[PDB]
Amino acid sequence: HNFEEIKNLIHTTATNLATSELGSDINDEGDNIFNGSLIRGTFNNNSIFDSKVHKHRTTTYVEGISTVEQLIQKFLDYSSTLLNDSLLTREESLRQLRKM
Amino acid sequence: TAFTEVVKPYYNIVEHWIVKGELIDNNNEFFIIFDQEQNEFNSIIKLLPKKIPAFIKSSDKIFQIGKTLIFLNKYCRELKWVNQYNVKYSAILFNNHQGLASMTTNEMIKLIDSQYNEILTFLTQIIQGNNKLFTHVYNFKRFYFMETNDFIDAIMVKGKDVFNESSVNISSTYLRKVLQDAIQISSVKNFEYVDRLDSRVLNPQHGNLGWESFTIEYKIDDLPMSYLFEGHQHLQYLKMFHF
Amino acid sequence: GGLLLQVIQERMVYYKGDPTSLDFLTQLFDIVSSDYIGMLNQWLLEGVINDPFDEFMIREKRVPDSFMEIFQSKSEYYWNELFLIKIDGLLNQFQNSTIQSKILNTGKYLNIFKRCTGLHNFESLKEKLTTITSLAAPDLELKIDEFYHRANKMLMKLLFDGYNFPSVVNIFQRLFLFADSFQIDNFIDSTFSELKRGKLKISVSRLQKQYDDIFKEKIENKVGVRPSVYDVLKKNQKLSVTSESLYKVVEELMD
Amino acid sequence: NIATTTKSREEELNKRIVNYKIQLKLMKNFLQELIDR
Amino acid sequence: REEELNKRIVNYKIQLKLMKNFLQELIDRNN
Repeated sequence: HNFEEIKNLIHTTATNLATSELGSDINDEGDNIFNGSLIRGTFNNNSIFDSKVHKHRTTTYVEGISTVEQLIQKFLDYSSTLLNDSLLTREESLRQLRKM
Repeated sequence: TAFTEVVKPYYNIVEHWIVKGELIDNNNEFFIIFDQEQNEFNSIIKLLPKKIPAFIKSSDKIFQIGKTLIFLNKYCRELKWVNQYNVKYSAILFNNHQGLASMTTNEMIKLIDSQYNEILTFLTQIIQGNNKLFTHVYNFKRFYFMETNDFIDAIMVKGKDVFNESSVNISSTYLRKVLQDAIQISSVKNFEYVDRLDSRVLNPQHGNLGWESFTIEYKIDDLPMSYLFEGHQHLQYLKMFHF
Repeated sequence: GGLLLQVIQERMVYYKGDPTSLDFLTQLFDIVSSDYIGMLNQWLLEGVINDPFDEFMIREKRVPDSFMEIFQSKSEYYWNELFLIKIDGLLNQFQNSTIQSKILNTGKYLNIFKRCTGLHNFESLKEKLTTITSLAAPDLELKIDEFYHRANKMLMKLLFDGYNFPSVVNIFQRLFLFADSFQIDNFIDSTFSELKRGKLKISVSRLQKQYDDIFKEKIENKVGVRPSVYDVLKKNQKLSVTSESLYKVVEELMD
Repeated sequence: NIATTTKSREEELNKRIVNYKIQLKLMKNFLQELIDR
Repeated sequence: REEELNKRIVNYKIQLKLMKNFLQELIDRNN
């Protein structure tokens, strides 16, 4: 039941990558900002906003797995689910299973 | 002669605030400031009407341009368009002209007006575009203001035994089972954003039963819109739902 | 070492309003920092550290010769412990956890790609790339994000299309969780009398062989015919008796 | 009192501890293999 | 009650960090 989700996700990722070229082109402008961007000194006050925001909201696995970190995390969560669901994580459940 | 070079740094502060949307002056010498102690976007930044200089124009538009820039490049994380905008308007401030100081008041006002229109156009195209503000407000009214009575009837019929016991006895798994069963029974299972729905118990007191604590919560945290809606509004959305 | 940039930035705060002094300090900072930008550009574009002065923040360290054989077997610790970030030499731009992680992981992923497919550099792909022009540029975060996405794109396609990871997942499912229980059923049937005997009262070496006859049997294929990933992973597996019983090993991570 | 939610809080904490017990023991085994040489 | 689990979590965070620092020390000394 848990493996069905991973199977579907990995199939979707395989199909997504099959049609995707290798290597991506990155372009940029002349960047004339100079002094309008240096912001030299100690620092700006924008540092507070970076800490204020949070990035704990990531879900829906849209278009499959897009980062290798999520690829590893999905399988780690799957293994943790297998251990927790089985009667081996608590002490009461493990003791009763061992006796049985 | 001295006032030109003395005022150039002030115009550099204004340039950084207008173009990229950042505050440079560490000392109190500008009519825009921050509040680190505040815990909501709309009130971290405040204006100082007493410190507005006489030689500056369209100050109340400068403030909005800077605030919307901060919002775009730090909450919505739309760095691509912010960079494109930065290049476009740096090519006018520093290439067409030689800075804000080397600009007549008429052209400076016109430039600020153009920036204001462009920025609010893009802010609309995001917030009421990709975010779909109206649709989520409609869903707020649909769920918090009881409109989809079938879903709530399904919750009450399915949870008629779970809610009987005290609020401390109800656990997370029973709530999840109740919510999923009610979603399947009712017509919300075909709803577009059925995933966002989530139930909770607010105050698990011994003297409070399940009926007096259950509250349905519509999750919009995944969107930048959640930062606009301060907690006070959500609390008033949970009070009216309770009644 | 890299502390000079901190001194210049500290020095530049007092002359922030002086035009000529600020221009001179900015020019000096720009030329001085160019080497650091070269190191960072090579790290993010090719995943190679070059200058042996240990100046760069991403500290790749050499494995001692005394442990070479150990680290080759457990490559996970090689690729997770012997790359570090030297916090002393970081500028305030990089003083952010997520940016540090993105830089380190982009470089590691490109290094993995090069070491796996054997390419010395990414000339064959002939892709157009933009380098970081300066540390004071406003698009540093955007450039890092783009480089990280490129590295993920390449490594993802390597793993899925080239190394056939999706089939490795099914192979692991079969071998470990018995998604196909026929073979393990034959194994248990063949060695039922042995398995139920006490640990020490039976020869250990026999179970290995009686397992290999069931699982890692083979028929060879002619030269040039591609092996299947299942074919490669069949011969890797080894079943051995261990002293740590299930009820004892699981108690730690609580005859 | 802390708000109750559909997701099991104690389950999440317990899974984190178990995943922290696997990393510790694997690291100990590796260090033992490293030290004895 | 769950304070106790959080306390144990942070204790194991420190222990893991110590083990990793031990690895780094050993490798630095062997080099």
